[PDB]
Amino acid sequence: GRVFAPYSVFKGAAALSAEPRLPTFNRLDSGGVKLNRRGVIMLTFWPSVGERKYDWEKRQLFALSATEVGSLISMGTRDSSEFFHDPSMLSSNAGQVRKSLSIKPNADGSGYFISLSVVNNNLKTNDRFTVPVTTAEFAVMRTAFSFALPHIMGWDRFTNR
Amino acid sequence: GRVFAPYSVFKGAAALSAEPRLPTFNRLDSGGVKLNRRGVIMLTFWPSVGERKYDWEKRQLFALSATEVGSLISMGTRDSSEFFHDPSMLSSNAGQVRKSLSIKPNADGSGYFISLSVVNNNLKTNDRFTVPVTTAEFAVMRTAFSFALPHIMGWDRFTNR
Amino acid sequence: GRVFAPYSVFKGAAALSAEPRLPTFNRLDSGGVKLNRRGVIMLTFWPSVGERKYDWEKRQLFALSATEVGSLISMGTRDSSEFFHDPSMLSSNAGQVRKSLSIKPNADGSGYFISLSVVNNNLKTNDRFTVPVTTAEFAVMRTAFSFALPHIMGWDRFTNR
Amino acid sequence: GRVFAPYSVFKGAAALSAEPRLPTFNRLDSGGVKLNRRGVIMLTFWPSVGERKYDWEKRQLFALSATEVGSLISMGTRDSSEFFHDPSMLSSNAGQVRKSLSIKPNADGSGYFISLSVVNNNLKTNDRFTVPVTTAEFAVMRTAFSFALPHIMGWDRFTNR
Repeated sequence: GRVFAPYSVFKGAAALSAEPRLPTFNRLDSGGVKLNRRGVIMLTFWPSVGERKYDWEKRQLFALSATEVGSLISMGTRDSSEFFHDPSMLSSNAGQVRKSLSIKPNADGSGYFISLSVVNNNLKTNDRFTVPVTTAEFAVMRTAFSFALPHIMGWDRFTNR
Repeated sequence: GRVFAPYSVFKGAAALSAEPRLPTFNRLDSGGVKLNRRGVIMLTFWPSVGERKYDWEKRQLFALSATEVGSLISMGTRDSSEFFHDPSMLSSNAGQVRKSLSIKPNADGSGYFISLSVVNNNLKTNDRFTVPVTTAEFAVMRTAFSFALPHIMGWDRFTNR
Repeated sequence: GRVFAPYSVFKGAAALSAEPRLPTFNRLDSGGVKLNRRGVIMLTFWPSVGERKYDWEKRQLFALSATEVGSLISMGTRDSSEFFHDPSMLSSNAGQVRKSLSIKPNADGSGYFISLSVVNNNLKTNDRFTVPVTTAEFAVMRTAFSFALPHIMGWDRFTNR
Repeated sequence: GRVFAPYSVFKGAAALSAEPRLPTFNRLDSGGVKLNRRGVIMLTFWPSVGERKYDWEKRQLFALSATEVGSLISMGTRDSSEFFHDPSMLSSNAGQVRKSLSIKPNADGSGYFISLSVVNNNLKTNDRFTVPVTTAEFAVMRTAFSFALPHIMGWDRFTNR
């Protein structure tokens, strides 16, 4: 069933990985199949301990929706994006936990910094994992994300077979 | 058999969705299969009643042909398109019903307005559903539509398997 | 076995269609499969007789190789290409028959003219089928051809399945 | 099992070919499958002996990683790349053998030169295979490599099926 093949970037302070998560479908009794739980592109950040040694137990995740992916793949050399996620957004527990993912270009255009910030007011913690990403590394993402977008949207269920 | 996974945009005045409809094939007796009923990318518009509440019963559709899709995916930030459809085009009942879909950019380049106008002289009605679409949302469409184009054209039947 | 789903453009003087032809493989005894007869993108031109009536019996073909496809999909608004094919190229019967396909832009950038010229010195004939192609129509080709390129190259045989 | 369909360029001094090599997976007992041995795009160079006659026995290989592919597909007309590979990189036998692949544009922008240099201090040899590649030929590579990137990354294992 399960499948694992993330694209990973391992840098000085932290490690970064990315993988699609396909949407789930509830087969209706009326016939065929219907899309249920949304697909995303999952990003995982985690800290470096030893030199090129990382603590997988301190990992934090950030799910990119289809639209956030569209925003990413349409970034030029000089562009930035910032996405803001509250796992408990739109309720009383909103504000307790805030995740913000930012993607900023270097002044020289030699790549980007992809940073995940996690503020937890419940646990009283404040984490920031930053991973530099080269122009070529980021090209791999745009291309792979672009490939995966239709799949996470469930559009690959439309083939003439 | 059937498959449902539209990409949807829900805004103030109306909701917008899009999904490929694959072409149909009549298997000839001579052998193989032949393309019959054309594929399109189907757009569905429908009105907002309550706040983020929409009336699916007042929905109107607009089928984009392969060529109209090509026109869409090749739109720059500052481009516009207008497509004109008469469900009874090229007969006496032509003019009775007119659908026009327009896609116009915002002055600031923060996205587009995608509007469906429906004029029915038979029922004496005049409807206009407008849905704003962000740069990123529109990027999702171009990419998904681009992915689907070969499939709606029936070209995916050409794989080495 | 066979599969038919060309993309077609029907204009004043002639009709134009395009479809991939997949490569053939000779399964070696040593194991697996090996690519044999090359894939191409086949273009078919044929004359208009009545208004929107065409003579399929007077059709002429032009096979685009992978590299010619690469040349096509990488054409800008103002670009041209000309391809020259001798069905009996590189022998004594070379020169007997010459096919040249040209793709030229309109001055206004509203599209292209795609023209097939066929000179037969054996039969003493000289044919020229010209078909105007809009910006959007040509966008459909670039996208569909681009999709098909890996398939006609046989690269789709490399999937993780 | 095996599959062969390289894209090949045959020129004056040497021949060049390219083909994806898919990644390998070790099916875990816990369930599903996990990516193991990395995918690459394999380049093979080999010398010309007679006119359009080549010595396959003197071939040298250069494996492009996913990231090197990303660097390639994101090359403009005026760009260059150089990749440096030591088959025994990061050990005592490092430096014994060095492979460098370069891709340089022509002054006129009529294409590129793709050159593999192999220095072997063990055997005391110094080889350089150079193959000119046209704009259109290089367009075929970018497109085919781009198609294959997700497959060599193992992302095609994520389809809704």
